[PDB]
Amino acid sequence: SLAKSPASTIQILGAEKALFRALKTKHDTPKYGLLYHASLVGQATGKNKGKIARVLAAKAAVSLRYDALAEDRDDSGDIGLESRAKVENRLSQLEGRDLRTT
Amino acid sequence: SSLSDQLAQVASNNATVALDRKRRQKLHSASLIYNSKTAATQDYDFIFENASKALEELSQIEPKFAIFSRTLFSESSISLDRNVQTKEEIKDLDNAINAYLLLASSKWYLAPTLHATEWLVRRFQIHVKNTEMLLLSTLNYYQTPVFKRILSIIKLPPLFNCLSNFVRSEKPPTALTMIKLFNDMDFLKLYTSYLDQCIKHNATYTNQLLFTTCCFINVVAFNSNNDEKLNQLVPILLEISAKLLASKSKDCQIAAHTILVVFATALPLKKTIILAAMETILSNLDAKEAKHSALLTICKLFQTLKGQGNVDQLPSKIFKLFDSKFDTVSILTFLDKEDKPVCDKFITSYTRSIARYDRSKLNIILSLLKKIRLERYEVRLIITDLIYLSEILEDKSQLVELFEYFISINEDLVLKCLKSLGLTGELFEIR
Amino acid sequence: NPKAFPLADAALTQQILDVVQQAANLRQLKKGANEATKTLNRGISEFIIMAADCEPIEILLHLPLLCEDKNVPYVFVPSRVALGRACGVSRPVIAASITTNDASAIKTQIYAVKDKIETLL
Amino acid sequence: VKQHLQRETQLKQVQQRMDAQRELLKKGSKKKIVDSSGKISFKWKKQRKR
Amino acid sequence: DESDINALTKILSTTYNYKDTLSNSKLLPPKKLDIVRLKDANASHPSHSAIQSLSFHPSKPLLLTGGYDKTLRIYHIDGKTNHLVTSLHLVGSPIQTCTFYTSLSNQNQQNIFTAGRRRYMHSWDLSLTAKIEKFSRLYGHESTQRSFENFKVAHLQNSQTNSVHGIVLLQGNNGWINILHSTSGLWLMGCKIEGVITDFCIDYQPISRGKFRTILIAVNAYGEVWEFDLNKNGHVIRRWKDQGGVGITKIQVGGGTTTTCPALQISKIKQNRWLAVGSESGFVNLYDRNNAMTSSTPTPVAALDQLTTTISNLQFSPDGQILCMASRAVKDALRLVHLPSCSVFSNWPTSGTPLGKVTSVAFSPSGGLLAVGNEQGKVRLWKLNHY
Amino acid sequence: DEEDIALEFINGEKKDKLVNMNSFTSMFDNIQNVQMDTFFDRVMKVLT
Amino acid sequence: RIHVLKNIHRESYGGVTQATFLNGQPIIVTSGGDNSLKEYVFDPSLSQGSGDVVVQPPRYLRSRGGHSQPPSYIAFADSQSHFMLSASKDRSLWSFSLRKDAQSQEMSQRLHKKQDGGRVGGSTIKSKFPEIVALAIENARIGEWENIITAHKDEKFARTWDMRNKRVGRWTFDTTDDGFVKSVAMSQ
Amino acid sequence: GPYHIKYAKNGTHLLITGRKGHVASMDWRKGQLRAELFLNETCHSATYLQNEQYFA
Repeated sequence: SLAKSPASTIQILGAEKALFRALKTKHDTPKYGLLYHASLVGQATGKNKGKIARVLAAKAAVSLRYDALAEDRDDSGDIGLESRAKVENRLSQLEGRDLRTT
Repeated sequence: SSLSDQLAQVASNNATVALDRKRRQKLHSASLIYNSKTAATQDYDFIFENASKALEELSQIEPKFAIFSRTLFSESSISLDRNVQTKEEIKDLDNAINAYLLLASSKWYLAPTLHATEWLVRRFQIHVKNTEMLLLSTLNYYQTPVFKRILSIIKLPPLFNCLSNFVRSEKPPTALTMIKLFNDMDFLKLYTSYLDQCIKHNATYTNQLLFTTCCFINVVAFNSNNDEKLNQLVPILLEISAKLLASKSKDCQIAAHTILVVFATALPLKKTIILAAMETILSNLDAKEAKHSALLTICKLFQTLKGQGNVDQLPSKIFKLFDSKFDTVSILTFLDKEDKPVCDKFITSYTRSIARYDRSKLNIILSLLKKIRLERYEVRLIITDLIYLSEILEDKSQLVELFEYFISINEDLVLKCLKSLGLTGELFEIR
Repeated sequence: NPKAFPLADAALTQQILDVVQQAANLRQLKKGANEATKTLNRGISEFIIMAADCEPIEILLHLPLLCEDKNVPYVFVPSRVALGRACGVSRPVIAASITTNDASAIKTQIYAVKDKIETLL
Repeated sequence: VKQHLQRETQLKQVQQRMDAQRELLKKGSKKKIVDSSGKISFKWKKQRKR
Repeated sequence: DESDINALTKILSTTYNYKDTLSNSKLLPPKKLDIVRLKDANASHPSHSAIQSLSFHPSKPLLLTGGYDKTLRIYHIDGKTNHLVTSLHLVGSPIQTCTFYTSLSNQNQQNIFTAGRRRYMHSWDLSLTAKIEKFSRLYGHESTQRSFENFKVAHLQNSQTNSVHGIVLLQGNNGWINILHSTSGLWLMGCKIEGVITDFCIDYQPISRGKFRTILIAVNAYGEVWEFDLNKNGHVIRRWKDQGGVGITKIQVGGGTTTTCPALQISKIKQNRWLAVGSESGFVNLYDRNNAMTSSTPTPVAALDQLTTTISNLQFSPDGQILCMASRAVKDALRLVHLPSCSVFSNWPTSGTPLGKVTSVAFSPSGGLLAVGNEQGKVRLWKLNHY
Repeated sequence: DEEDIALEFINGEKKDKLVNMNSFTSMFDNIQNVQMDTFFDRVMKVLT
Repeated sequence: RIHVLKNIHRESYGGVTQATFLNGQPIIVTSGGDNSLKEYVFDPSLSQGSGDVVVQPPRYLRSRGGHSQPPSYIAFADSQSHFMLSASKDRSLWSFSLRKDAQSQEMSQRLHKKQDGGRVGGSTIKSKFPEIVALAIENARIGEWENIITAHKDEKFARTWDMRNKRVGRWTFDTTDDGFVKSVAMSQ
Repeated sequence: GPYHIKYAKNGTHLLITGRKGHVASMDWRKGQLRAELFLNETCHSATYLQNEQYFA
């Protein structure tokens, strides 16, 4: 039931009361939810923790529905590990940029 | 110019002299260990005695700090004031400070060097007088709090201008800021002089070589789309490649190999520059990892070579030098590797130099060109100079079995070269 | 891939990707697996196209599981690259949902392709 | 249940018009296509997204 | 100090330039072209329509333009003063494809074949009055060929004599390519592919001394490609599939003798190295036929994606080092992609190149010279200084 | 036949990787205490 | 090798004919056969500790010059006999002073913007206008608008210039009959 | 104009006056000026009073 949910839901999955009050009046929705306490979002700083909460929820949807829907799964962490490498170098490339002018 | 401009010039000259108590407090509160309220109340004797303790620790780690205990960290230097002696004494103690800084550039991960260079910061004011050498020495450590500390207390030179938004900031400078720092030309000349002093006094350490090579190849990558900036940039980085190849460190030699391979694949250099580059590569080749990088470097530098003249026989001096550094087993083994490097034009030039300059080792060229596959113009030039070898000297079994290989593959091409020069019945009557 | 049930042959996949191209021009498709599942949840999808070309196919084969709950047709085409070309973006597209409309110009083409899909179920 | 159905279909139609307007103001080339009646639609140029 | 492993330092202290000089290059540098602009070729005599097709002569300095204003013009091109040689207005026959054909036997015919959305195709015999003939008989096959628009002219060998003759190849309705003689107009053979035929090209491969073989390469709209050997009866020898690609508009070969870089002498016929399949999204797959004739699901060496609307021209330079993608859908949609590196030249065209709405393109067989015809009726002319 | 020799010379040219602006930006992350020969083959993997 | 100043003078007129450092000074005066005399200066080094190894390249300082080819046309700019306009075969329009030779200045050929907002044609590699056949200056409305009207060799339009700004003007008058401009005039 | 010079009685501050109008009181040994005033009539001389804090 978690695997058949879209990645945006997996992003906002913990923050339902903030989400639905910010939808039932026309306000801005949260961006973290239950996924805020992941170590990668801990490594991010600024608005790009919203950004990598989004990319982490996307890769977590990929890995999660692989885990729930695979049959020849090996319990070895391969898809989760390549997804984590994707999220880590993405976090690198948006922590390398800086809004200052040098 | 204006009066406020001329007075800013005299302020920048008199930056280090404490002319009253408030300037002395603002100028002595610039520490590298303590905060300002402790650092303003400390003495010279206190910071000297624990810096002398830390220099004894640093000297038992590395024994080249004992002469700095003799001169820069002695007890006459507690009372030695910097801006009271003349220019000649100033240049004496500033090359003393430069010697200490490029010796202790490697040690910056362990707290005795922080507590020891604390005394150079607070007695000799090297954060505002000897500041370019301080930044250049600790440039590698830019993700670390010790570089954050020297940026907070530094007065930034005009060449280091892009770090001016990372001073007194909580976040480290980024790698793109480091590439923007290195992308200047005057900064590149400054850093290559710094490396020349490093290579001269034999202090090049591998973390520095990694950082230096990374920033250099990123400068070349950034300037890869403007040929005039690449052409401004060639006699700087090829000069520092020559000065890194002219030393003894295997790490700095393969750093120069990395710089040369990125630069030759970024722009098509001249043939003679590539040949002199391989001569400088081979002229000091002593290690094994250096030999691995040197063979890969010479292969790629010959690969990135176009036009009429890419696959000539490399001349007699450089071919026998390449023979004395790399014999037959090394070349044959490296070609037998399953990773398949691209060694086309270099191996063609090598076999043509064997046919013009060795004339005994032809079974090995049969085996190696059995191993790797070449192009039509490569094997056309190979069989043309084998035809000339048959016409100059008597044709024995090694040249015969070479022509049996060149008959067993692509016999139409050897017919085309014989019909361009000679005849097939006449050549079979020859051999 | 074996576990990609109904896979289209060449003629059916050519007309599927033709109706995908004209729905992309009419701004009537949601491209991407998460947007396809959102249209599946909201019940505004006509049919789902998936690609039997993704190297984990289990990132796909979960929207079949809620297609067979809302009896919406779904089909597989062999190329994610070609599905991305048809959807008209620069990336490969793994799944695409053609959304519902009743004033649409290509309603007859959508209905014809979805009947040809639900023949092979 | 019948008036839940009427509310749901009216909300579907108004969200469909809202979504068409939002889709219209994004970017790309488009033209105003008019039918027999006057129900206008916007046909987008065959050009993929860069 | 001093009076007068240092090899690199010495060679740097003597050299002042550090790159290859002029002619010791022999193959193009990537990412930066060298392309000057000459006088616009049809600037002497303006065109009254969009310039729909464009071809150079195989030997002479002649450029043939033609469009929907049912006239075709030949221009002696040079740098300065591209003048008009002659000009023929076929009434009631707008032209869409016009080609210089020059036979391999005597290289003395110099025909111009031209055709539009008509059930006929004209053939002007160049004689410097004008004797043109009209082909209007499909010899029993008129139902499968209702318009002579998309033709291509090629060479064919008898393969029991060593006698070559030109064929024209007409793309018809169902999947049909009707191949017919370029002098007698007799229907020789026909090749049917399965789908919507969208484009086709001609490859040649040498066999021995004085014998070659003609291959027709025809693409479905969906992306599957047939190769027909047609020096024998028009029989399929290979059937493969384009990786990706769903709306396929244009296939081209290059690197050897195409129909646009034609061989003047039969021993100068070369096998084409590259094959570009350009699509409706602007994606151009690029296949390298030195290895992609064996796989039957071959992968492209690169898929270019730089221009975003429908590929309507893609032409290879005669050496086979540049491909020219071009689209007649938006303005200024032309790119020159260098190859083997498969990287687009980034310095040309700029934002101020007067390319227009590029509706035809042509490469010179000898001069290294682009002609680009746009919808305003202007052939613009550029010279690549590598040649 | 010099045109045929020139065509086979330009025909025997193989596809290479060109340096971009950002072909070497992701090396600072792992220049930390690795050896310089591992840096050399990490660069050579980018070049090939 | 510190730096190379390329094309500091014309090779066709002799190259750099005499270059000398004013002694004790970082300024070097060059002179060439193209009727030109330049000065180049070395700024002090940009690195505050190294200096001797980071040598800032020589930059340009004052220079005097004239025509490098014999002049083809001549006019007087005003009634006071102070300035005179002078066009040469090396495709430059100078304004020479009869009172003080420092006031002699080359009229600039940096074009204005197009009036509607479209692009202007021409080559990217900017070269000078074709050499001047005729010109006509009438400084009744000077500073107000375009003031000099000039006619070039084998081209079908006449440019304008502003003597006050010492630059080209916004207008190129066409002939409208595909003929080259053989004469110009302007009213008073 | 020509600058009449004046120092404070300890040498910390300098007071210059141009003949034209330019009077500047400054800390000549740091780079701190604390008055630069252009009094466009011809000034002749100046002096500090008991400090750098007042000058006539």
